[PDB]
Amino acid sequence: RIGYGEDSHRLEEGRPLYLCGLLIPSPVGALAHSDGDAALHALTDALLSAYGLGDIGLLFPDTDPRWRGERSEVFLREALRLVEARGAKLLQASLVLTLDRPKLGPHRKALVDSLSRLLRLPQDRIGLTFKTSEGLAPSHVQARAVVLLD
Amino acid sequence: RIGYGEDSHRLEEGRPLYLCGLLIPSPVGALAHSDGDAALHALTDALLSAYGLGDIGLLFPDTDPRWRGERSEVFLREALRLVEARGAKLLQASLVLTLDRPKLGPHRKALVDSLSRLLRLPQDRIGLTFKTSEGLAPSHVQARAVVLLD
Amino acid sequence: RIGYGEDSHRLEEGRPLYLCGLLIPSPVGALAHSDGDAALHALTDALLSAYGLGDIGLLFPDTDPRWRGERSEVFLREALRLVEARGAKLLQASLVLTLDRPKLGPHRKALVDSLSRLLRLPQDRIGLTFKTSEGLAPSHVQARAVVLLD
Repeated sequence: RIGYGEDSHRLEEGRPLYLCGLLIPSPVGALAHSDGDAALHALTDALLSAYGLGDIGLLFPDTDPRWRGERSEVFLREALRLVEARGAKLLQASLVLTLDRPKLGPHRKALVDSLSRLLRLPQDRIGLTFKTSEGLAPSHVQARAVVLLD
Repeated sequence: RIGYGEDSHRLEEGRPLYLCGLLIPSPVGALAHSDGDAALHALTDALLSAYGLGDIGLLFPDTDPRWRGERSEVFLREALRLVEARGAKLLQASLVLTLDRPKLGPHRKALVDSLSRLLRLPQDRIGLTFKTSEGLAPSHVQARAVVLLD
Repeated sequence: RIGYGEDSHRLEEGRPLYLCGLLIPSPVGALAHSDGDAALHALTDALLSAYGLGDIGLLFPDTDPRWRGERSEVFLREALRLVEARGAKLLQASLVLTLDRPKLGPHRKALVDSLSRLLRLPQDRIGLTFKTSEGLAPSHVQARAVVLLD
């Protein structure tokens, strides 16, 4: 099985930045009524998509008291739970984060370790890369993710 | 075998929106020489790409007189015709549709069914997720797709 | 094993365009401290991602005398070395190139031949499709790639 997910969030100055379940020091952060964790959102969508379960707007809306205000990791674990109940075993996750600031390189180890712990995958099965948009999207964080299961 | 494809079109008011082979209610439809069915196009390119066959610009360049107008379903099924002729069996398709308006929630089941129909795949092997552009691309519809075969 | 990678570079008028390791006659070329080869960069990242080796910003920075000034194909070959020393066997690459000008169609055979040579894959396992941004990104070249190994 395969899944593909994408997520993007406007960035505003002085908001906290969350990626891969972590708080990342940054002059900018997700402007939205989520934590705007683009990384986990794309990953979550990718998991749901692999089983035709819908997407995070459908399963985790802020109109539901279960899900409103929850950390994005909560959604991810939920999606993990759902596809495992259908037989899924997650084997690999590869994703790309695009944002003109801040620099994520110094946070590489922590981000990869977090995804490893939240996805329960070995580090060599976590494919994380960092890019800038070269000014094509200087006010947004974008994530695109592919997952492979059994 | 895997394939990856993308498509986008400018959106315009008073225009007809086709998505996944359906006519959808919106202020805007695609500004294209075709029906601008970004979902079907991305999927066609992903299929062609999985066998190195080219892309829709190549195989469907309108100048031929049996492409003018034609529905994008024609393109999709020809691509299906070609990979199966090369021994392929399509197993799964996972795509993301990006568009600020209109909202695709109310058309989700119909959209899946159609892809189920056209791709001759089971519901749980059609991974369709919907996203907004967050102001990055307010005037376009975007689709990106991955396919898995054999 | 699967890997997903992206790259995008600003296009400037008057600068040389390099795609898939080839010089492409064009009014625009990447404005980069590299050769701005979006195609090879996204492929390189996808390969590294498949083994969690990091990304080209990490492995091939211009801070490092061996990599500074080098053609992008040099990085791609090193990434192929790295994953093959981890036992990988590249099976397939599928990428999409997006740019508003120039037209890549007349160059398709050469670009595909370049990638089959560089990746050591037969042409039917090189999936290359060409798109414009429909005016969404008219000053950039964008590349997104999926790789499959073993």
